[PDB]
Amino acid sequence: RQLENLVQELSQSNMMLYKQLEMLTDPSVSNPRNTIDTKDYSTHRLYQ
Amino acid sequence: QLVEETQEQVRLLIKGNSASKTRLCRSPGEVLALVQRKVVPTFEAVAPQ
Repeated sequence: RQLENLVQELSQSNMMLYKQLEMLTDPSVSNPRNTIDTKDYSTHRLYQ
Repeated sequence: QLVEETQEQVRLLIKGNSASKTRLCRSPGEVLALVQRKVVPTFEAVAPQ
């Protein structure tokens, strides 16, 4: 049980360090800057 | 009367005496089953954590 307590604490440490990695590696923007984005439909209307 | 009561006493002794040797034969076994499957896995598990 005494070792299991530290196992729980280390697992808590591992999960709270797991939860920080995915926030810094989010591909929100998905050369994309050179091309006209289809989501940016204002540029599409401008071209049309 | 003491002899027959002591025969009852001998039965009340042997009911535990016969069980003690059997449970002490397997006394290493169940503790080692707890060792190799529950306690020692937690003994390792701190270090890969």
